[PDB]
Amino acid sequence: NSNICEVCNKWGRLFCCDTCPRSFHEHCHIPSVEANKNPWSCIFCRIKTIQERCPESQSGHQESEVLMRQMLPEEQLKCEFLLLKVYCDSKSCFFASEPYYNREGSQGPQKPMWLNKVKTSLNEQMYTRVEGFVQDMRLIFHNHKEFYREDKFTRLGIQVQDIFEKNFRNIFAIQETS
Ligand SMILES: [Zn+2]
Ligand SMILES: [Zn+2]
Ligand SMILES: [Zn+2]
Repeated sequence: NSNICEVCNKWGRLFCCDTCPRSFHEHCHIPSVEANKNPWSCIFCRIKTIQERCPESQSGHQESEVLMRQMLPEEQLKCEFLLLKVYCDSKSCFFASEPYYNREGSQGPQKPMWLNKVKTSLNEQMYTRVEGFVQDMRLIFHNHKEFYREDKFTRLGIQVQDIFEKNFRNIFAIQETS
C-alpha cells in the first residue's frame, strides 16, 4: 500500500485498502473509514465495482436526467466520491471551512456554502436527489466568483469548479459534447 493518504498526500495514521494500494486518513476518506470490516474496500474500489457490475452505466447520459435521480445507495456513493475528488485537489483548502465576507466594495452571498457543510449534509442524508448535492457544490464556486469580482483570487473558484465539473462528467458518465 501507499505510505501517504490518497486525498491530502500526507503520512499519519493511515487505513489501507484491501483491494487496491491506496491509503487514507480516517476523515479524509468519504464516508469516514468504517470501524471494523476486514477486508475493507475504499470508495475508488466500490465505484469501480458499480461500473463492472453494470457496464452500460458508462454509456452517455443527459445531465438533466442525472440531476433528477433520487439519492439511492449508488447515487449517494457517487456524490461522496465526487466530493472526495474535489478534496483531492490542494486548492480545496480555500473552500473547505465556513467563509466570512468583509471586503471593501463587496457584499457577502445570500447563501454561504462550503465543502465541510456539503460533507455533513451527505453524511446526514439531507439530499433527496443528485440535484441537491450538485446545486450546493456549484454554489460554492459561484459565491466565490461573485464576491471576489475582479481580484485575481477569483481564479481559485474557476480552478476548483473545473475539477468538480470534470469529475462530475466522469463519475456520472455524462454524454460527451463540443
Ligand atoms: Zn489525508
Ligand atoms: Zn481501493
Ligand atoms: Zn447490467
